[PDB]
Amino acid sequence: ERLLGGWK
Amino acid sequence: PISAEEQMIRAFVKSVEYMSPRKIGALVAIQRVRTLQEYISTGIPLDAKISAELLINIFIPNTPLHDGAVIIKEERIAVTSAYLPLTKNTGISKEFGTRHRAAIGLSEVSDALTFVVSEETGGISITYNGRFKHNLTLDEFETELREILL
Amino acid sequence: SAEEQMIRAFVKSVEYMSPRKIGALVAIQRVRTLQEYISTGIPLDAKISAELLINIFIPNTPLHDGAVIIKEERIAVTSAYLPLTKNTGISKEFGTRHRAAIGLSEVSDALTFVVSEETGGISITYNGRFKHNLTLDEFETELREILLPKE
Ligand SMILES: [Mg+2]
Repeated sequence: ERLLGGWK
Repeated sequence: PISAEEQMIRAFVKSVEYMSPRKIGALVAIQRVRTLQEYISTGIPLDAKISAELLINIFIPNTPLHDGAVIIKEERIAVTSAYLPLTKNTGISKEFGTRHRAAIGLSEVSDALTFVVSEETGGISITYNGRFKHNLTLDEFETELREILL
Repeated sequence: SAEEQMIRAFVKSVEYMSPRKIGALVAIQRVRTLQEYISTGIPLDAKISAELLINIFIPNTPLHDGAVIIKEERIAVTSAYLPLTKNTGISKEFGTRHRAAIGLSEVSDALTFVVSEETGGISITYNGRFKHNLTLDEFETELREILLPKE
């Protein structure tokens, strides 16, 4: 699992 | 003691107060009778107590939680970042944006009360049974909330 | 399970906050009740996720100051304030968040970890140990050693 969003 | 309703309107007003001057986009939907469980599944689960501080922290731009709809149910923040249906009504015009179309869209298919803070103007808005009252002032938006959750 | 969910939430959020040098303070109630410092904070009673933890700690927002307190697999409160250790002498790297994490591990069996606002270093206080400036891997192993039973 990894986080996504472009807030990245 | 203060009512879970009453506290929740207080929470909404204080956060809009903070968010509207700063042109911070917000999109909050309150479930009423029609279940919003389909849109709830698309969001990030919080199941959190409602406070002005949490709502302001949710919508701070460029954070993991801010895009999309916060969805209130049983006086908790069920999810953030949920996806609501965008209205296909062409008369929606510019000035209003995705948040507004999602709010309008959800009022077409549900009795939900939704409100919006425009990301570019800071303008407060509100949808409820198709009807779409925009550019409210803090006192306006507040009195509106109270009637619907009387 | 619930501790494994907790640990992954912690690791992913410190992963974001550490290179960005975002200050963070998270205390996990174990045996002794932290209720005293819980009451000083903003009640959330929220599910633990990396996303919420990251949002909580974003600088100069209403929730990011003080300690998040984890109680029975929930973010019980944010913005809680802890007892300060009677030491200070914390020049560079280490700051008041570390001082509060130490002062709370002196009066309870909490697991507290800190991400330095100054350097992004990861610290843990537990028992009478202050383990400072860990790697993401070292941090994660400490969490598992303390929080999961045995394996
Ligand atoms: Mg300082």
